[PDB]
Amino acid sequence: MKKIPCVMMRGGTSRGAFLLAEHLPEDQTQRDKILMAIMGSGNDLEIDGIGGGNPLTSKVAIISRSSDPRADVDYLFAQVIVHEQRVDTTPNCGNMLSGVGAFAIENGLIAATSPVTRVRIRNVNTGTFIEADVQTPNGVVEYEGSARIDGVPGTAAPVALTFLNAAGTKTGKVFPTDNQIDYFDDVPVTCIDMAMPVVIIPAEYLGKTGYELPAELDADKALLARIESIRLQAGKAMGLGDVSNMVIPKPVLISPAQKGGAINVRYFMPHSCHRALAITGAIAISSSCALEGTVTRQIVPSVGYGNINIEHPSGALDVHLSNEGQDATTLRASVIRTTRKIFSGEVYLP
Amino acid sequence: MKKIPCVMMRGGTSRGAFLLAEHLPEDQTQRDKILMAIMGSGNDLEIDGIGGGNPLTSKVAIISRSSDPRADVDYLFAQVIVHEQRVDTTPNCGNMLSGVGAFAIENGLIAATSPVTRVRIRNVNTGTFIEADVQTPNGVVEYEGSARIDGVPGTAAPVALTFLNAAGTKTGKVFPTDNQIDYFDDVPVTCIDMAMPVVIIPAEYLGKTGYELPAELDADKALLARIESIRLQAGKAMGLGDVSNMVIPKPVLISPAQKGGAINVRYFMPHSCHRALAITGAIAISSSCALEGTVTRQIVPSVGYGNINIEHPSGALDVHLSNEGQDATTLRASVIRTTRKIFSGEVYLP
Repeated sequence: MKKIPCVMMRGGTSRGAFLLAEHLPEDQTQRDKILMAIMGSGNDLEIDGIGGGNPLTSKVAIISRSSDPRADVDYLFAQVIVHEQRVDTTPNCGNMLSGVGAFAIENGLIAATSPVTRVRIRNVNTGTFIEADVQTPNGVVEYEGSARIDGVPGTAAPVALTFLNAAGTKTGKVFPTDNQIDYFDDVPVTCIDMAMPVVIIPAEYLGKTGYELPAELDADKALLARIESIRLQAGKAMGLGDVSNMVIPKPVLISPAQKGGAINVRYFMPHSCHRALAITGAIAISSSCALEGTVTRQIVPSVGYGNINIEHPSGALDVHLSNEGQDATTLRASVIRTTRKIFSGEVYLP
Repeated sequence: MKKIPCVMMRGGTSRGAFLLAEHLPEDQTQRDKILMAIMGSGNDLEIDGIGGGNPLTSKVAIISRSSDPRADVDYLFAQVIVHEQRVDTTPNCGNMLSGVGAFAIENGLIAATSPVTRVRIRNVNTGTFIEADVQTPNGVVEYEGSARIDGVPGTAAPVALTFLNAAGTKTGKVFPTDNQIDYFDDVPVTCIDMAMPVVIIPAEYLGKTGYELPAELDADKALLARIESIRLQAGKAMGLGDVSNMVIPKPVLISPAQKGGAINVRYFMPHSCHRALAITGAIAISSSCALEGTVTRQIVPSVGYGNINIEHPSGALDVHLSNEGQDATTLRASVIRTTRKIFSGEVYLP
């Protein structure tokens, strides 16, 4: 293959290639080689591709009509490594998800309504179903707007992303250990599975304020050891086992908010500190703020339901919670993002 | 309670009250008493209520915002018995389902789009999820149209009903016996669980043409005995047991179509012959026409995917099938119905 139709979009705080699955081979090895060639994997600047030389700008979304009768379109995410020729398809990138709905409408994968078009998205990586609400005045995708998000200059049209089956994405229970609060190494933590299995740890119980820079937290090797002792222990307790080379659970250091939000967090990828915050992690953290009996209730003031602002090293993120039922299994989370179509045309492969 | 807001609607070939769950008590006994008083249960003509004295015109739909994050509205169906004061909430009435989406839009349970509004419906009776596509030009529900269905004079606006999780509604497998064809009493049958657990039996193997009137089939007590022998045997084989007092599986006698359709059926409920055909039964039968290896392939010509016309004692019903996957678990079925709002106001209780 020497050329392929391609669309570059900014999805939230990320950017990358949006492709139709029609235009890719079924063989996983050949498909991954094409993705590396599109983004320019293997060079620090990705000088020979369309990638920006940074993980945030070296992503791929593969879109198609859904194989599942409950969804409209299928969404497969791929992380194209920058420094080396590798492809990773493990996580669900919530920011690239912001572009899926608009891309599906512009490419005729679903009929548009007015003034908004609902798009049912199934993330192939995780099996998670997300509804996207796209601004479509007169049936035409609108990118201009007055919505604003951290990390992106200016304003764009808002896209609403509502997670439909976040409860027990990897376990099947909101609290896999059957306890709202557990104890590991004399540290009160909370094990919760909402869009992402995480173990919530108060930063102060590990001798940290929780406001340190991600680089400073990565340098404290004694802290990273104390975090791993809890992560390995929490994973086994959450119905998993020997998570030593799995990327779950995600340890999250929490502390009170400093800029008026509900909570401040430090998200670990497992082993390094996230420079911002994963959307799935934001779902899990905001959920613990609303559910009764979690360790979060001992750290930050009660929030109830509504807008829950999560602070992270590089800004803040609003998560809207809602629950029409009684159990935590019906807790519904939504996030506002923005997206923009940047480049539409043909990408050529070396 | 002496009065309650109420809306009478025709849903497909049925008619009854559409109520908001807000206006009913939580106690099941008091709620059922109110439903009987609305319909006039206990009189052959339902002379003291709004019911028509016939099961088709003595139904209730209780609508509310969904407790499930995957749906927009919840739909609870109730059958109000005519000749005695009883309420039955077992089945999922697909015809009354035709009115749920338009009722939810008119009562502000979901915002309207244009020219169509998608409504995600969860049937509380069965846990089945259905999408309704309502004609809403300029955001206003439209009941006028050119669509036509058997049993209802004139034409009205079409409403599309797409079943989202019909596979294994009671079992969890499309073929609970792990066989496309089973044998009971030397009769080749097919056990399938699609929107409804049914056992598909060729009419000719029981000495019947399959075109007899429902009354003639009910009079043949020797036939009803042979059908029960296969039903009790099929229920135990499909992972159930002693279905002697259960209403599932529903046995279906099949024979070739006579008026140009794909197949002719006699739907047993499970003892008496249905005068028409249940929508859920239509999903199951049409599915067996498309799935390879079923006993239906030995009775009627192949149909493939698309429009599958099912003939029944009082007309025919079109089922649209579709599958973007490989397995029978991703088989998607949709049906066109019509609905109309008849009476909006207040109902008074004796």
